Amino acid sequence: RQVIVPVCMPKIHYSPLKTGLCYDVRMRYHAKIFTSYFEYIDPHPEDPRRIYRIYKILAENGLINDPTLSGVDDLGDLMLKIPVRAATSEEILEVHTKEHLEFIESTEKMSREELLKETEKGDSVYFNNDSYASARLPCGGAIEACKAVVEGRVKNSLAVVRPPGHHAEPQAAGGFCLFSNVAVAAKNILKNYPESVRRIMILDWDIHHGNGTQKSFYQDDQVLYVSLHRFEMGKYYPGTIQGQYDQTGEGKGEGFNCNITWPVGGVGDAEYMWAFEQVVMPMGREFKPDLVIISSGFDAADGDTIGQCHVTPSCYGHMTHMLKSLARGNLCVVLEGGYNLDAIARSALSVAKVLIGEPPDELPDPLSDPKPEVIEMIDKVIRLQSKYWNCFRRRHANSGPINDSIISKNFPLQKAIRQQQQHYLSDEFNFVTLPLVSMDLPDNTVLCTPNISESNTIIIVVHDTSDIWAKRNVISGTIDLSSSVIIDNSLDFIKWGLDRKYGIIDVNIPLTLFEPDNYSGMITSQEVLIYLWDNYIKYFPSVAKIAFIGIGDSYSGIVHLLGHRDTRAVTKTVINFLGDKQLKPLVPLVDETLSEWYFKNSLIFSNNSHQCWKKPRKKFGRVLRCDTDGLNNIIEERFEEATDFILDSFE
Amino acid sequence: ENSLSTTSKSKRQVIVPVCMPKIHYSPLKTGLCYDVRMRYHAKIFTSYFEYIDPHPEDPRRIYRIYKILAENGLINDPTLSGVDDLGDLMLKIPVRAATSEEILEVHTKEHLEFIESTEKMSREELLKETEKGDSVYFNNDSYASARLPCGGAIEACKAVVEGRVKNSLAVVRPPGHHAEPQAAGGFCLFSNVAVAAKNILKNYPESVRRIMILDWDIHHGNGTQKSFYQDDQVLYVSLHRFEMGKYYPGTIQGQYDQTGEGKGEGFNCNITWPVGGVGDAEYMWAFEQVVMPMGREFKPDLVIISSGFDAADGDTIGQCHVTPSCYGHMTHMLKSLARGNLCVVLEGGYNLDAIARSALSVAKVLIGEPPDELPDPLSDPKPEVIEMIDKVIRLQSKYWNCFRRRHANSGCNFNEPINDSIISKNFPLQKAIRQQQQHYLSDEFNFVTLPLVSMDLPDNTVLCTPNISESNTIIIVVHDTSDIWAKRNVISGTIDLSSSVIIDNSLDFIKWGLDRKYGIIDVNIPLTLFEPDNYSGMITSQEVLIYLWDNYIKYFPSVAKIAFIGIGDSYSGIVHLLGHRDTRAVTKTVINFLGDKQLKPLVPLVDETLSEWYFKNSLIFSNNSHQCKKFGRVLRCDTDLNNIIEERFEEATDFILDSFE
Amino acid sequence: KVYYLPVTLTQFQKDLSEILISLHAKSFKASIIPTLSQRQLTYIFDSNIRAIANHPSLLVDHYMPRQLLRMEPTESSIAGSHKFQVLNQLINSICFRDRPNEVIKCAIIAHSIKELDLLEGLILGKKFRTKRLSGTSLYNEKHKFPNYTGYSKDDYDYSVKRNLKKRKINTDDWLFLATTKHLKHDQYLLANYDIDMIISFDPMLEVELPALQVLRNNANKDIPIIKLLVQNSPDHYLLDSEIKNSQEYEEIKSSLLYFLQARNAPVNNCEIDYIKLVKCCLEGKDCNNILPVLDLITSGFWQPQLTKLQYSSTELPLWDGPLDIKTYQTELMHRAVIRLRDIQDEYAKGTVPLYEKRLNETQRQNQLDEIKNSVGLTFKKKQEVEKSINDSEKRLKHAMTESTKLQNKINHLLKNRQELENFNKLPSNTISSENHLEEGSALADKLKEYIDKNATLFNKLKELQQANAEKSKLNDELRSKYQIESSKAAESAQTLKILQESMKSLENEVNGPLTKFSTESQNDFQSLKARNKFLKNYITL
Ligand SMILES: [Zn+2]
Ligand SMILES: [Zn+2]
Repeated sequence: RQVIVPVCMPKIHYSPLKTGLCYDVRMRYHAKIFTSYFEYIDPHPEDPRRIYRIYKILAENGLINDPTLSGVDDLGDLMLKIPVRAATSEEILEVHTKEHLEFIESTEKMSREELLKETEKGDSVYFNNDSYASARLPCGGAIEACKAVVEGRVKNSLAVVRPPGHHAEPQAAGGFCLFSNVAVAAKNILKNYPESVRRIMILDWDIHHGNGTQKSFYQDDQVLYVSLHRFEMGKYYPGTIQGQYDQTGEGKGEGFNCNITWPVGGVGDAEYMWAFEQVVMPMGREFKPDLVIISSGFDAADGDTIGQCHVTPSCYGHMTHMLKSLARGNLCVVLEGGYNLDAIARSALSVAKVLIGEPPDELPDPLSDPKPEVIEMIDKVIRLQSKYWNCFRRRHANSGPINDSIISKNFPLQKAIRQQQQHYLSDEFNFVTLPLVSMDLPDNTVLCTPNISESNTIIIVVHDTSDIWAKRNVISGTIDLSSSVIIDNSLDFIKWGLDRKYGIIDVNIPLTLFEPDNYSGMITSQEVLIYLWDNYIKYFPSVAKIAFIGIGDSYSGIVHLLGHRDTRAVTKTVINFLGDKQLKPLVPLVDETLSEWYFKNSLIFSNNSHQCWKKPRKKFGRVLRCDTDGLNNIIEERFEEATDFILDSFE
Repeated sequence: ENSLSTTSKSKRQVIVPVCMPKIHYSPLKTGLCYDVRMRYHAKIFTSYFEYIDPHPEDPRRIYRIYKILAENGLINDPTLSGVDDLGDLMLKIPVRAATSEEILEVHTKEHLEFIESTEKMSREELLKETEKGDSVYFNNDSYASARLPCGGAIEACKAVVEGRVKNSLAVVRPPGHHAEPQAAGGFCLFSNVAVAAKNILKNYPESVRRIMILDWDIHHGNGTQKSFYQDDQVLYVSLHRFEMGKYYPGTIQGQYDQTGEGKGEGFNCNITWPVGGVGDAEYMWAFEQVVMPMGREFKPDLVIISSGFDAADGDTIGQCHVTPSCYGHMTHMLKSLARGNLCVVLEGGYNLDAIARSALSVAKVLIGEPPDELPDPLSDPKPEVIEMIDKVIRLQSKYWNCFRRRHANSGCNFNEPINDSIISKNFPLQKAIRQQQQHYLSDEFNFVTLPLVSMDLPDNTVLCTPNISESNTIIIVVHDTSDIWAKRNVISGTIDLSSSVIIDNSLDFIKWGLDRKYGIIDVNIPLTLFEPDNYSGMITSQEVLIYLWDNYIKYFPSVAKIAFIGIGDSYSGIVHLLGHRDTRAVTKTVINFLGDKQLKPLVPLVDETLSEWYFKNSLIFSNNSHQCKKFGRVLRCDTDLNNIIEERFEEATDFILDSFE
Repeated sequence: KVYYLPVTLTQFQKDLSEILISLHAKSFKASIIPTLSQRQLTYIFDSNIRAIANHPSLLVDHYMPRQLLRMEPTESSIAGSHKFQVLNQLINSICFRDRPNEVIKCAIIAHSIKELDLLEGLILGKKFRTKRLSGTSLYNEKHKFPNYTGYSKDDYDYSVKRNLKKRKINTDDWLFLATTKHLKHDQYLLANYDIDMIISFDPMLEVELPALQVLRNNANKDIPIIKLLVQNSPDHYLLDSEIKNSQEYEEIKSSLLYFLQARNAPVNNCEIDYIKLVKCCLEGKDCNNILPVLDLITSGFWQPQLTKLQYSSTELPLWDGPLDIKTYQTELMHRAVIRLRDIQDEYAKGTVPLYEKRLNETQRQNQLDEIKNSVGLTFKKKQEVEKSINDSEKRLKHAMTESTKLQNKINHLLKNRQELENFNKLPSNTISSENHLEEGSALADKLKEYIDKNATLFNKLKELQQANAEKSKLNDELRSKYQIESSKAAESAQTLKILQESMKSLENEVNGPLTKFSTESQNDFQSLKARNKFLKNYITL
């Protein structure tokens, strides 16, 4: 009977409430004027229809109770209407100058030809007679949505609003924008509530760059701006030096600006997840904000012909989930861009579902392994941001010019590797040194199987020096050489050829130190191979079915032996694992049926990230494109097909 | 006011008729398992009146947790007894006793017979069976109270899978992650999580085939790992202290390289904190870097959390500093992982206030709140944690795919063991450099080897001039492997052999000493070798130097004027020699090129004038960007590693020659 | 080889059969001792008894809507019948057996399409490769039984062999489904797919069949047959007449009379092991774990009796009158409905004692725990007062030494007074000595105070020790009483759990496919569709 704990009401603040939604049908009249027929077949840079589509996709899923698709007040049970109102001149003058306002006020009252002149002069903008009030409405809408979020009337808010505002600069407008929205809202909050909101975090994931908002808060330390976009300095809009990755603030607000540039288009989900999990979240947790604003934009979704990316609507949900985790829950999503209505509809639906309380769905492919450019880009970004922040020092080994006179006192190491190599070969296969006399070269340049003068089949393996994998100690900086491995790459072919009783000859060819391309190496390769053919191979009595295998470089020697001699009477196959180097061309002198013969019996395996396919001509001989990178991986993958081609070439 | 102002007076037309919202998460409630019969199992106070400090596994735990909920309005049960009409935020799930089939799915019949027989033993029999097992107590009323947790866990997980709740909290005792399939141990009687998981996998093979079990309790989940070792349908991730024999349980099965077996290889993962005292930073780091990519790659259909709050702040058994916001953050991430399915079973916790607050935070996050803020986001995790996490990522890259080409491990294939045979294409680099050095030194000045018989070390470690026992003067270079200067590619890890620049700094001294007709002895202790995984460069160097001083050098007839030169951290091996033996009889000086490494604290064990003699007769060069009496005459060299060697060479050899006179 | 597994009824099927007996007893008694006739009456009697024996959801004269079948868990499905529980145990034993590489195939034979649909709904998601040899399948998957242009103008195409290292191959045992009707209408259905074991869900398969003779001929080893046997039923009698070593109406009547007589048969068996049994069956030996029961020995049974519930007190009208088909349906419907209301009310009244038992348990646990706390505190306080009694003993010793010294000085100075008094010549020694005696008396009073305080402290210690010695006995007594009550508490909890199960069973029966009228008769997802890899964990190819 003893009532130990009397009943009470729950003590929470998040989710007894509803989600604020901001939308109005008066935001659909700022539109272009017809100039040429080309507008009918182009994505229409910023079109009104976007807005209503988003609204409709919500109504069809029950998150809104609206049968006739018009602005009502009884929005159901899961959301809450936030009414809009045109912003006063003071809220606008908080960011812009006083001549911009006069410019738009003049725009309000012009004639038709003057409007055309204005659209033609400006940096990719378009005006219209109804571009004053329809420009004032977004700022007031954003202000009211963020106000509602701060004063605790709702949990988090979403504002379907146009025209966008992350392109307009303080001086003048540019980029189909008229007034900046996010900057105006942030400044009026930070001046209105100096007790609860003292730091704000703006995030931009539209594929263009937000020069306007960045310039607004370039010299301020109360607003942290992070942006992800495509740079491509010359051509991709806006194409200036501000969007570059090295601009990290100026003045009292240094270190409070972050840019993340994709070096090439076509990035998908894995790149964004990697960038968010590696850069945005620790910086956000360290900055410790009190309100997170998102300048959303869906011109990077899968199925867009301007961004040309492949981001699926589940990555948006995952990012929204993390950003909801960041602050105490306050989150306002404003909407800026988009070019293909269906993709932005799906993406907006996903973001709305995650805002209501759902967990995000699963990605369609968790095995993607992002492009090699993005990883180097992210490392370069982490360097500067480690100079300025703290969550990037001591964890990525950063902590905040070799010589040119000591090159004569240098540990060789090349010979070293080969030396080691030779030893074990001998001690298990009894190889023999083959002398290339009248040539000054290291003695162990070519080793052959004992009694090579009696075998029918011969496999000639020409390769450069084997690779090295070096472990980088994580506590402080430099490479640790005492725990490195040597990836021998021409061992499996030797073993496979010795388990089927074939003659084996192995040729090593060094790399020229301090050279971009191993030019002298190619010359040494051609000389050694030509000599080895001229003085030894023509004289073995019992000979048939010779097969070459060139690993990496030093395949130029093989191609030169093919060209400057006639050897198709006995040899039957050439195989070359390029890796990443440039292709070697054939130059025939003896005949051209030799060139066609070379195109027929040949195999060349290259990386996926090679310079080509950005279709090679027949003077290279049937190149093929792997699905992985690196020498080791492509060898371990296509060793089977290579050895099958070899075995099929014989009887 | 405005002019946009749609002025049309007509009735609009329906376009999208009203429908029920197509949402599958939070129109629902959260399940909560609780029953008053679980407070029956208790110890038997036997020795004397130890009532002052009770046993850490206490019934009140459940109560306290429950009570906290009733104080935050999440439950409207006033009398604190399990009722049905909890409230609007939760939904009570009935607890039933588990049958013999479900409990024999993983355990063996002998265990069932043992427990069901101890149900009705005498008093002294219970005392003996308590003192015999490894930290397990039995009591006359222990059968039903042990059958109840498995049934509760199965019922909660079934409610999750069928879709009657969103997630679930199973406030449940006794714990269940230390019981092996054939014997009890560690306050556990029947392994709850394994029984639950196997019954879900058997009775639902159309919505559940892969399950992810995460164990963030600070001890190791022995039983729950052993049950799913040979299985590839259950991925078991665990975070714990290891400490190899001191912490409980202290067995090899908890090491970080027990990465599966059979066809269940790569479906088990341990993350071991080396030293106790971790906090929020280490957990957030290990969760962002390891757990979440592996989870997203595995694609599970159900996520079970074998939670336990004995690592929270203010505790005594765990000794950590985890705060109630870290648990919320981890719960948030794990909610993100699957499509929302989540069961939280309670295992640990032995300080009522900490477990109360932590459980309150976890329940708040489960209900729908977002997590709170961390006390300090500038914490800079300890170095050993970073090194251990890197070592873990290496192995898990050899199995999983999300840990190579993003952490620069796509260069080599770690499935082949780094060896000297022709079985594997991989070979260690140290042996090659040492062989080249041996070749050069031998063919040039007849440098023989010195055998360290009865040790596990490569033969060509110590090289020496011939007839070293008749050399009236000996130089001893305890050097270290060189440092390279090349551009390490960041996608694969392979270095470019055309632009590498390596200098053998430890050779100039060997050349200089030969002209003076002094015997030379070169040592080369590598740095952890990547091969044994327990190698210590400090301990090994210490062993080699104690060996060389006790066995060989201490009996040479014509010995006089032995100097010492040290490069890199290996110089420490020199220090530990002089601080543990009286070596001042023949030794004259000691030189060190410390580079950027920190100083070496010399501590003696025999006398105390050793500190004075070491201060008088030492030279220790150091970096100019270092800024940092018993350390022995630190000098701030001008230039800078190799720079201070090439520049201060003349001063070092001049001082050595002067000291030799 | 033929085999038999004893299977019995469940409480739900027992009650439903009692309802049917109530509806059918009078005309049957009249017989033995377009409305209808006794022929169709006995026919419907036998058919409905068998239908109730096979998962009472078949009692309705309808078909399952073919959508809810793949939308209900295995627990709620097999909670109805016991045959389904036994068959599910058998299938689970055959699927998780210890395997090299064996692709052993099995066949399952039903009697009609209803039971076949129920089976295919039960065994849909499991790890098998199944083929329904009867028309109108349910989610047909296409398991087929056994029996790179790189350049222009070139031709290499190594793609094919490539896929021969990429395609994953199944290793799931084959399992086919069939009905005895379509099995007898046609032939050669089993001689094609070489099978090993047939599980006959029907117990009257008539073992000598053409479509089975061809199989016994073509096969190599001997094939075992497993018939599920109802322990007492109108088919077990005939099946026993076969186990050893016109007229169908009389056999029907004798079977039903035996069923009525043996309705209340006391003894049924248990303890069937499955792993050794499936091993014996697969290897082809005589299995001995199967039980040899084979029969049960022969006014007073014409009265239906349901299961007695605590405070229920209901009755049955026995329907001593004529009938008609629609009247039959409506009568059975309202009888099931009134029994449903009674069992609902029965559940909703046992809630009250559970509440009080829980409350008393909570209060008793809290009392025990408070008692333990008090014990600890009292022992701590006594441990504290120990060192104080020791120091008090020290002070008492000190005071006693002072006492002895003072009395010695008293005796000395008193003897000196005795000297100086006789022939006085009076010095001041007697004055000084008297002063010293006064000092001695003063410090004697002081020591007396101190020894009194010591004795008080000693008595306080002893009293506190007594209190701590009583508290433990109190705790032990409370523990004993707690256990004594805990026994019955657990009993009542288990009983009400079982009652909840039975109530849920009857509710789900009358909720879905339901008797012919609607007189009484999605979120939240109770019908197992929390969709995370359900449709895609169907094979969908
Ligand atoms: Zn854009
Ligand atoms: Zn624990």
